[PDB]
Amino acid sequence: NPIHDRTSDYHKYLKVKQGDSDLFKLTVSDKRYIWYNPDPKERDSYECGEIVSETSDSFTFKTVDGQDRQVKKDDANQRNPIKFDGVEDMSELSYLNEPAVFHNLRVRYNQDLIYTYSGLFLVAVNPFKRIPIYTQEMVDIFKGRRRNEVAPHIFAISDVAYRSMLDDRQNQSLLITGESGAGKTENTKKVIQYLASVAGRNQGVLEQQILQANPILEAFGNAKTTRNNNSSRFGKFIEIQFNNAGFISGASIQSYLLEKSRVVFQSETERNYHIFYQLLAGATAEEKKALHLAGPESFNYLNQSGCVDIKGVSDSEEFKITRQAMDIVGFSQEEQMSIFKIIAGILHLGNIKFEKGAGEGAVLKDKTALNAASTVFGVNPSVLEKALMEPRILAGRDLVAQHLNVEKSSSSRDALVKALYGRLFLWLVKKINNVLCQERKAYFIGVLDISGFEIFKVNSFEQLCINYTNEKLQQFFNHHMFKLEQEEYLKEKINLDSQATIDLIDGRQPPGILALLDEQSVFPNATDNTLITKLHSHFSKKNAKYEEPRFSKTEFGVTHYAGQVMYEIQDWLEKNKDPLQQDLELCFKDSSDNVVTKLFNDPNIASRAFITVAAQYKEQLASLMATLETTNPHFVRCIIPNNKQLPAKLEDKVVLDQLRCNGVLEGIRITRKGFPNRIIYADFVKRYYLLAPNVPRDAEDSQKATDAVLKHLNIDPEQYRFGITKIFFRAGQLARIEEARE
Ligand SMILES: [Mg+2]
Repeated sequence: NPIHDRTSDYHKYLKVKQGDSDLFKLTVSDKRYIWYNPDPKERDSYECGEIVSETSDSFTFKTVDGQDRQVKKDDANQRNPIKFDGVEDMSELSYLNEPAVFHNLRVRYNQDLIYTYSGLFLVAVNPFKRIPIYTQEMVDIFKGRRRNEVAPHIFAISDVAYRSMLDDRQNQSLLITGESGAGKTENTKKVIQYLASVAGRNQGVLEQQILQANPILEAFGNAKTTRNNNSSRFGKFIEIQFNNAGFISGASIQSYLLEKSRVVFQSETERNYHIFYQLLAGATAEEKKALHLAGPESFNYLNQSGCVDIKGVSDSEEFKITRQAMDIVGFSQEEQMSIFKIIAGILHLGNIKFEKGAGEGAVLKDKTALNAASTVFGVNPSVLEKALMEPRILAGRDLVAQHLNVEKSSSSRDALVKALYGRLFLWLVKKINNVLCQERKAYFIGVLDISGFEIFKVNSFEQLCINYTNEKLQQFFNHHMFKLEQEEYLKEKINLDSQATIDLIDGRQPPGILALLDEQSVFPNATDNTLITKLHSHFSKKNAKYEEPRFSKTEFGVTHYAGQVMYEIQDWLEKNKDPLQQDLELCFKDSSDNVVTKLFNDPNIASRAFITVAAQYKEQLASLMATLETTNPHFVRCIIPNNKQLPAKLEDKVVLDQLRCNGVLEGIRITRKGFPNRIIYADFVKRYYLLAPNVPRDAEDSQKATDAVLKHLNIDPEQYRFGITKIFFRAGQLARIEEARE
């Protein structure tokens, strides 16, 4: 019994190590501390100062160096008594100021305890090393245990959700968000691993197919970035389907915002999508030859970042893994071949060199790349050729071929590549769903694995999109926390800005940012300047959450939940329409490839609806929210410990900033205001009995006993509330209590 076996790995890796004794006395201490900023400039950097004296309204303390400093009781960040160091839930803390929250998290992380609850949230901090807590034996310990009966773990919230589903006969959701590198994907895979074990059968085909879908999507959707070697370049909502009996019966995946741009360009040190590298590494000498493949260095779309390999990863071996997953899900070798051929053609398309200066219109002298690409796509090179540099364009009733220059030509080519790529991804997702997805499903548990708020040096359309989704999600949480808190107070018999940001973005009348973008999108000749001027015109000094910059002519600010975000408007018009020359659709529509034809002939893949990329985004987000609203949700906040991808380096600034953005500190702020500590009567007595010359450690009349102690200590009754089963304490009270003499 691992949970009770102090020698188990359960104990070792998931719990604060327990010694012989539990006795209150052990933690007795005379010292009182405060959390302060040694450098008022650096507000997330604190140090602990021992309070030396006080006055009626201030405290005086001793800094790190022996420097006396003084502070206002009302501004003091008291440090919780040592007993509170390491608790499994931040809600168990008596003083809930920020530094206190950070400290508890750090104490845990220093013992490699990466999971901690904060009220409704599970906080998960990437340790940047592999903790062996996800084995099958680990899976087994969580089975059917209540939140309160086992240590914090992704498995634990996954079991709670599964039991809630079976118990309440209600669909569930797990929202796993945070920064790139935080471990969202990793935890999402633990959730699926867990559910397939606790609810799978014949332990099975279905289960292996479900498990095998990820690997497929990661290869086409993930890439090495400067922040994560296996970054998810798309967001996802996975629906895990169960029958009335609680057995897994299916799955469906919805994908969002794939970064198609990466296909054609990658920043220094970054890589293109894994798959490109997998193919080249792993294709068979005979496959290479038939696909006209070479090394990556020979491909414009793969030889620009300087990086083509990932430390400790075998593209060849992963390829194996990827083809294997495909086999298992059920992709026919033929299908597999066309996939690779599409990957191939894309690489060929990127190798096309456009030349000019004949006229002012582009040409192709060498036609090797083109032929290469046409061959693999199964399209007519001459048609491809014309469609690239001489697309026929509607100007009046006049349908006329325009000779584009090398640039436009190049950009068009890039558009083609992006379309193929995104359409292929979409088709792979549908293919997967077909195999996995249930028409008739009884229940589901869905997992969202998407980033939280994004605030980079440069914020663009995709950033607004993701932050727009995050305002919606933060508002969902806030509505939820609010219902739950009330219920609680109710069961124990104890006595917005979101909307405004949301409206500025998605409002229809008056029109918000996306509506004005859609409007401009209809005018072929609109520009970045017309757009941004229109935005400023409607919101500058007119909408409280918008800000026109003092100098930049190309950006605008939005006050988000997480703070102000500055956006740059370049290419939004283009991003919004995501254009592709009709002649290009025509060309490929004739492909002789059984997969390619689908990318262009199926209106479900080839087209958005004519609705804009913003309108589609807004639509998909609303459906998503509609689905979530039907579930009982569970929130996991994944946090990166620093920006360097290193273990054992938990950076206060880095962390605190995330806690600020993701809603964890707000929640505590709100919680701290009422009765943050709610404890089961017996639990209380068991620990504090010895503070009153009355009480029996054990005692049927636990509430009475509680009242004994309280009374004995002369506690201010405004400080607590007797609930039906727990005693409710205001912030700080419990700390003073812990501090009482036996
Ligand atoms: Mg990820």
